[PDB]
Amino acid sequence: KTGMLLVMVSNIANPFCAAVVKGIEKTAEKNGYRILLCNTESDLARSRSCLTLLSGKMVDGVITMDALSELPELQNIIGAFPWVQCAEYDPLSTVSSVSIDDVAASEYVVDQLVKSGKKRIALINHDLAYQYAQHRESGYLNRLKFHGLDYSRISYAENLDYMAGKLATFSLLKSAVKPDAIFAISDVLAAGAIQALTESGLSIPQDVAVVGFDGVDISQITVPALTTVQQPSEQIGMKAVSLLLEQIHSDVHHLLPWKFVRRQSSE
Amino acid sequence: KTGMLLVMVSNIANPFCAAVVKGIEKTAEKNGYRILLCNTESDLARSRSCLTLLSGKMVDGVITMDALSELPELQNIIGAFPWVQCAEYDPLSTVSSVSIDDVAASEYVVDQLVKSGKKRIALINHDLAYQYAQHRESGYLNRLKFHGLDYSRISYAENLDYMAGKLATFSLLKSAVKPDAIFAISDVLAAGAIQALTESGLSIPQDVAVVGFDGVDISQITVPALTTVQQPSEQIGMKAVSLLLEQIHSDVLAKTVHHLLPWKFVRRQSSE
Ligand SMILES: [Cl-]
Repeated sequence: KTGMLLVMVSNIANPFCAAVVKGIEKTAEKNGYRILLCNTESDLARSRSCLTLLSGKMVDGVITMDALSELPELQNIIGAFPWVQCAEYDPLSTVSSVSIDDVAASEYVVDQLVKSGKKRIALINHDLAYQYAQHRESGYLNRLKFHGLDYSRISYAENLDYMAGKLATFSLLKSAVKPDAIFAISDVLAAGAIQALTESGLSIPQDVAVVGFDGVDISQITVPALTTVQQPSEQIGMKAVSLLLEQIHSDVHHLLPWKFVRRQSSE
Repeated sequence: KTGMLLVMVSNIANPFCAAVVKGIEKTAEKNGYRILLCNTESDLARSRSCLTLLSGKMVDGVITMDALSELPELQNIIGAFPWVQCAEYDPLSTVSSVSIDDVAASEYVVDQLVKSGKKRIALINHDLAYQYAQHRESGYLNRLKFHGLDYSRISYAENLDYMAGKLATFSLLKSAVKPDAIFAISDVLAAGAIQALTESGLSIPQDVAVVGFDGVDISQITVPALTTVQQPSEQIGMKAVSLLLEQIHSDVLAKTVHHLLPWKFVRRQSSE
């Protein structure tokens, strides 16, 4: 009845979010909706504020990209109002969602690194409030144990910006035992790694391979170009709206396929 | 008790917007406000729609980063509601604004390229509905004529992304006379110019210099690092809120003001 949807975004400065929002705006407008965004950064104080649009009767449905951490409380506020969780969701909950299989993806990256002769794979992680951070860290650890590797180092980036990945990398290079590959949970973090490696005069991938995650345009801009896990980000957004519309017209955790895109930073 | 403010964003995928939003949020949230965004992209139907929040009393004021020419189309909806324009500059407009001086920055860009010996400077422009894109184009064309340069050329990126930059660049290289320098209206487009230039085997700056605009992180990621016009992007958003708060505040009758914040030409390897 209002012709408006609310989108809670985790980080508008994350280019993954921007590509997912583009897909959401496309499907919403194809279906006669317009979209309002809240840059929540999974801060329930901002969420509580923007959700007054439900009770204010200003929107017909909600899509969230907020951290798993926040989802139980969001459920208390949102209740049965149309809702889809997008990229970030709770697989134990009854709320409809769409994402990829993060665990499968990070396991495949580690397997490819191992198959290529790398043994000392470090992870650059971000905020464990997010289930996708949790999953990618489990997939990583899963395959280190499997292949029987004994190096394991995870560096937690504070911000999702290149400088965070860069300093994470210098941090990893400080040890006696240095990685021979760095898997970053985002392409922005990985571009920062590539820059630290380069200023350190390490060849990529001959000294240290780098693999990122998401397949956003930065992965094509970096030298060397960045091997990454490409999400179908735009379609994630489109499918979130399609699932939402189904609740709006009434009265599943959907997984879309990812692709490993092999580039020079790993080959 | 906590209010909300509406931001009408010109392109949520433009890292300059994200930087202005960041400053908006910092100032707003110290003053008891949270922020709602609309990715309006100077689409009038989108703008009209998100502006029902003002009428509906869900937000206390609007900061717009849309094309300047949208202002008169919305004046009837906004009336006396608190209203501030970012990144467009018209001192005859009655809507208070905060931005840089685009004409002075772009002429300065051209003067620096000409000082360094460049004589065929091209422009990658994007969406001319924005007055800043018009001013950067005039500033570029007038300053070439001012230096008596014979070469002029402009190629228009359809989207704001690196591929659009790269395509604009291939188009400028496909010509009788090639540029010896490329000035882009955003660092995003310039990163694509650097990519096409490199894949074409041109040396930067030796064969073709590149200059961008805005001073966003991509400009520190490209190889060579990207000479650019650095905007104080966060300060633009914080100031926009400050101006919006004078309007909201009961004890001041706010007047029109058009703040110009300083830009800086930041020299990197892509031009030096
Ligand atoms: Cl950027």
